[PDB]
Amino acid sequence: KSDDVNGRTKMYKNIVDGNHQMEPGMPESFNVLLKEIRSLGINIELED
Amino acid sequence: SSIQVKNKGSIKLSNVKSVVNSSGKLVITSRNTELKLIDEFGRTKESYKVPYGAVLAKGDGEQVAGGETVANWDPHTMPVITEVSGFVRFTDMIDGQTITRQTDELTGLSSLVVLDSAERTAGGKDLRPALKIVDAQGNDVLIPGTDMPAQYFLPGKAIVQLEDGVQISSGDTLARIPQGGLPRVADLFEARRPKEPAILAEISGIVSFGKETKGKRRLVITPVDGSDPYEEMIPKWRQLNVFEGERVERGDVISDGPEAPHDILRLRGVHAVTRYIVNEVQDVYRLQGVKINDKHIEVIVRQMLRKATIVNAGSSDFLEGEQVEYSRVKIANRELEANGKVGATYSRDLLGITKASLATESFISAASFQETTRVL
Amino acid sequence: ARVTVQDAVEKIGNRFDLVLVAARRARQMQVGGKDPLVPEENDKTTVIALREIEEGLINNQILDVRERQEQQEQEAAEL
Amino acid sequence: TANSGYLTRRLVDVAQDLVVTEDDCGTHEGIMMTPVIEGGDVKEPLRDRV
Amino acid sequence: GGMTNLERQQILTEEQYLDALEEFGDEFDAKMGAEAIQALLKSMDLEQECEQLREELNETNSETKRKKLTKRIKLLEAFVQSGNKPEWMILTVLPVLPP
DNA sequence: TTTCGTGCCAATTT
DNA sequence: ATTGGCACGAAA
Repeated sequence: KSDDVNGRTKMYKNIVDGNHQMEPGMPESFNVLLKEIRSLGINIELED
Repeated sequence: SSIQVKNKGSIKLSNVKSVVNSSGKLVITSRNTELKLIDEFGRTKESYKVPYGAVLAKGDGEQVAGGETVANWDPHTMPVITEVSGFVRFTDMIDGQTITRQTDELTGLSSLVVLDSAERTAGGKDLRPALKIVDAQGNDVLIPGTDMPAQYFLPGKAIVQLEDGVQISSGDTLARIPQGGLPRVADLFEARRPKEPAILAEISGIVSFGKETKGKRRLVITPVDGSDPYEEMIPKWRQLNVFEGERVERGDVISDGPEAPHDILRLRGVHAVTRYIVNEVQDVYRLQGVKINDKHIEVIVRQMLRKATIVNAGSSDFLEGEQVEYSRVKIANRELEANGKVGATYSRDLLGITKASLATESFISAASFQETTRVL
Repeated sequence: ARVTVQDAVEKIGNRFDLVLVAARRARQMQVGGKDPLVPEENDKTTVIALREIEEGLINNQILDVRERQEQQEQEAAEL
Repeated sequence: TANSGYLTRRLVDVAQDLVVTEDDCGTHEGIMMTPVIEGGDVKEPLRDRV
Repeated sequence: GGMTNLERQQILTEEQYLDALEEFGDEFDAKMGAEAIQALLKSMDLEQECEQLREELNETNSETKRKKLTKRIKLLEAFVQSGNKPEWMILTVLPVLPP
């Protein structure tokens, strides 16, 4: 509903098709936070 | 002023060291005595605290009716009454060095007044005035049930009532010593120490004074079978309530005032501190008619008690004095106990909600709460 | 319609597992070609699934058994 | 209002991760529950505490 | 410090540095700025520091000094166990955010 | 040479 | 404004 770019489109397409299911995905604000923290000289990353 | 019972029931005394005086009544020589009203069914309905040196009209187990005075005492005056009956002799009692002579202008009934170390001369600084109870033969009368001789010391600002050579009995006063809301809940949950904390005892045994006015006063506790050389630093500017002639327990106060939850946790355990916190929070919430179950306060207290401090390394990798998670210590100890080894020993720590929430294992949550720069 | 779900909760035993089971059945009836086991009365798949659960016709074990039977039948008829 | 909000936010933060994750732990420890008596008045009976 | 009587972390002033140069010459090295701090961090050995601090901790008896030594030992151990290096706290390359 | 107090700084406030 | 940690200064 807020900030998953692919999830919004997939949910809208599924709703128009009568399939009430979602693929959650990853919020974009978390990626923005990761980039901002990396810009401070700190190595933060997701693993596995 | 005095305890006024409301209903009819039996009287019970808890932690009572009382003796019969000359007049036939009962006087309490124990600080932590509690008076309870238990009916025939066995359920307590009324509870009260009896101060040191109070006269009880009735005894333990006697039947009393409502609207009756069961105990009486002088609030402003602290009695220093004795237990044995005999003549009083003044030992280490010198005028002009430890005491003074002041005569009442109007009443005319007065005697020597014991001075304090902050006013008396230096020569009397090392001298402890005392009153000794003897018999007609001059020998020291040993207190029944004990072996040490019966002598009582006198602190400063003590007004001696009876002069030397006057016969006294049990219960007679030797000297007189003159004396909420949302922020409350916030302070309770943050475990903030009060401005004037209550001074407690760390170890049991007999108690005694030490070097006087060495910056601040000192206290010494000699256990019966413990570590004698233990000592404590206590300022003398606060009204003290310790009895140098009486044995004190670690669950006893020295001065008076609000008690810090950290001291309660350290000296009495987890149950005492959680009960104190729950009772205080419920007392605050009950005056407004709010009904809240105790489960929530209990889980909050549990979340506050999430840290432990190692007291010896033992077989584990934990160092001497690092603060760690309680659950990790429990897991390590239960793992080592199955290997035949010996686990480490720990002491629980109390943290405020703000401080406990900043010490979690996850740094994402801590950075989300507050103080992002330091946590990161 | 539906105003309460207490009977379905009593049948399943847990409110959190009831949601998952009902969602599974409703997705079977909606995306898939399954037909309801109760006479539908202008109801949606969620309410139909809840009514089926209340009657005792649908639970997690029944769904697992039906899925295993369908998979076995498909694998047998593939040849 | 602001103080109440700050207090409730701190309370949420300190206990957000506590979830019932087991059916029984097998412990024997507990707390003693007695009615709340202050002076000569009982403010909380034993029934509402247990 | 070299053969002179200057320690490894003594703070000098401009006149003091000029006098040291005119007396001792090039027998000592003195720097200012972040380069000096990076040089100090780069030439520090962690294992020897940890062991010396542990010896000083277990030998002497005190309260505040004991806590300070424990804190420094904890920081040194945190640096040692992880893959970080002390000189990485001085920036040489600066990241740039996406536009 | 250790130990407690006082001044300063950093954190917080729907 | 209020609270708590940290460096500093005076005293045992």
